[PDB]
Amino acid sequence: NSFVGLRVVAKWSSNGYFYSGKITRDVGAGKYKLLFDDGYECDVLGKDILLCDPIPLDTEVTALSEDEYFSAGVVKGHRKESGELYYSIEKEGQRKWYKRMAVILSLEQGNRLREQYGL
Amino acid sequence: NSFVGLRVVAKWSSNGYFYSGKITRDVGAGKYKLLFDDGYECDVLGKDILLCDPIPLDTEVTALSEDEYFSAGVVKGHRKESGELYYSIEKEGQRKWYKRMAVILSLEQGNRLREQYGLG
Ligand SMILES: CC(C)(C)NCCCNC(=O)c1cccc(I)c1
Repeated sequence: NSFVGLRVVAKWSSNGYFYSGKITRDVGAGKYKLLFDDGYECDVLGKDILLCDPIPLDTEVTALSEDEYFSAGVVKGHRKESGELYYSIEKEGQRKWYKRMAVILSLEQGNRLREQYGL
Repeated sequence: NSFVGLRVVAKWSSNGYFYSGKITRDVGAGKYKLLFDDGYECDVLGKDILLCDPIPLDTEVTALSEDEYFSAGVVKGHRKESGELYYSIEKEGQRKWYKRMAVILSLEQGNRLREQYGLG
């Protein structure tokens, strides 16, 4: 029906990763208003949005941690705890839990989901 | 005595909120290149930068959680675990742990620290 209200990962800047967010409006012209998990709002083109909630298992992602901006890993599990999604990210045979907000996609990583989940 | 490499919380303008980041370069004219914890890098005015690392105790902050964008609380503790900073945020007599990345400041909350920690 309508994509309003659905969670997504979307790239809002040219030099940008894909970040967890939520569609809030269909603003026409192939654009949607997005609400990122950090509270920032802006319009984003459909081609720059991946309709993923959660990011699928076996997906290569970037898991953010303090002083780590490019740590790549593979999603191997999801878990709901007190209404919050957690990702189990495998890196070098070891799995660690990350909150939804900390799991992002580089350009190359997002392009692998574009054909199946892009708008 | 330079500011490059120091962690900060810096305003975003579009919404007025201060986010956790790091000064990576002095670009002149009172501006600094800032790398936010999410990996986005841009120039920011010094008056919009708070030299807070960590955000001091008893500060009123906004603590992000899933589908929560305006939940306010008070910092009552800090904890380093595996080289990562965690904030203990009190709200309604209960405390919960948040990672550095999830603790932000609204414009009003950040203005309370401008006098003491701002780079204006
Ligand atoms: C407004 C700025 C430029 C700070 N971010 C916008 C895009 C990222 N939004 C997020 O959801 C997020 C996730 C983790 C950490 C941080 I900081 C932000």
